[PDB]
Amino acid sequence: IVGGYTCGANTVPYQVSLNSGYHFCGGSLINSQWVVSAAHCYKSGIQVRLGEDNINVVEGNEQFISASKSIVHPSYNSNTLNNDIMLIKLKSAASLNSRVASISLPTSCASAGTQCLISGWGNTKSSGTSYPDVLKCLKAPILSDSSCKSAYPGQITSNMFCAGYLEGGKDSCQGDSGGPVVCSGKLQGIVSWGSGCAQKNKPGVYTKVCNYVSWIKQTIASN
Ligand SMILES: C[C@H](NCc1cc(C(=N)N)ccc1O)C(=O)O
Ligand SMILES: [Ca+2]
Ligand SMILES: [Cu+2]
Repeated sequence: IVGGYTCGANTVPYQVSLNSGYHFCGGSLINSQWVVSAAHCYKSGIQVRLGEDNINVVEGNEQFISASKSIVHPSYNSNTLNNDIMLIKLKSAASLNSRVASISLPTSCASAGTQCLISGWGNTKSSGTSYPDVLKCLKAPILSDSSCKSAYPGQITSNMFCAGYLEGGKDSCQGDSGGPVVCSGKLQGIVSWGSGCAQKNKPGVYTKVCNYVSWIKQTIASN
């Protein structure tokens, strides 16, 4: 997260860190046994870490659970990043409490102008590399479809939406990938891609979760 603020320990209870000997992606807990992340975060040997704040120090409240299976959307395209969504089933159910809780899936899509909360342990610098120890937060609005497409001509599909600031200085970044974009208590997006980080006229692009609610429910029900 570039230009954000320190969230505060466990203030984003549904935020998870995907770990393989180091933090490489974010994710969102949607129920005691399932996590939603981005398809480009796929890889073997994933350990899901819940209840985290400082990812380099065991402070308490953390729960480390191995992923039993990762399900990348069958139509995910690694070139266009269309359908950039993946479901992760936990080996064992997480213990839900005030520090570890699930986030609700949307019933309807969000409209432009809606204010959302984006969070993660990704890079905090637009020009350079600087990973934080604690969780960072950023409040950003969903942009209009016309502004999104004018910013990324011919690269925005119906399964994506832009959120952020056209002036630059505030945006999600590498490492935040797969993380949550929550608006009015609902998971509306997944950190997917963008051109650089926090560059002017280049807002972040996110997977539009409301288009996948039925797929998520049907997939979870059969696994
Ligand atoms: C570095 C590049 N990822 C870039 C990237 C950019 C943004 C953004 N600017 N909002 C968000 C998530 C990302 O994963 C990559 O995966 O190669
Ligand atoms: Ca920790
Ligand atoms: Cu990326």
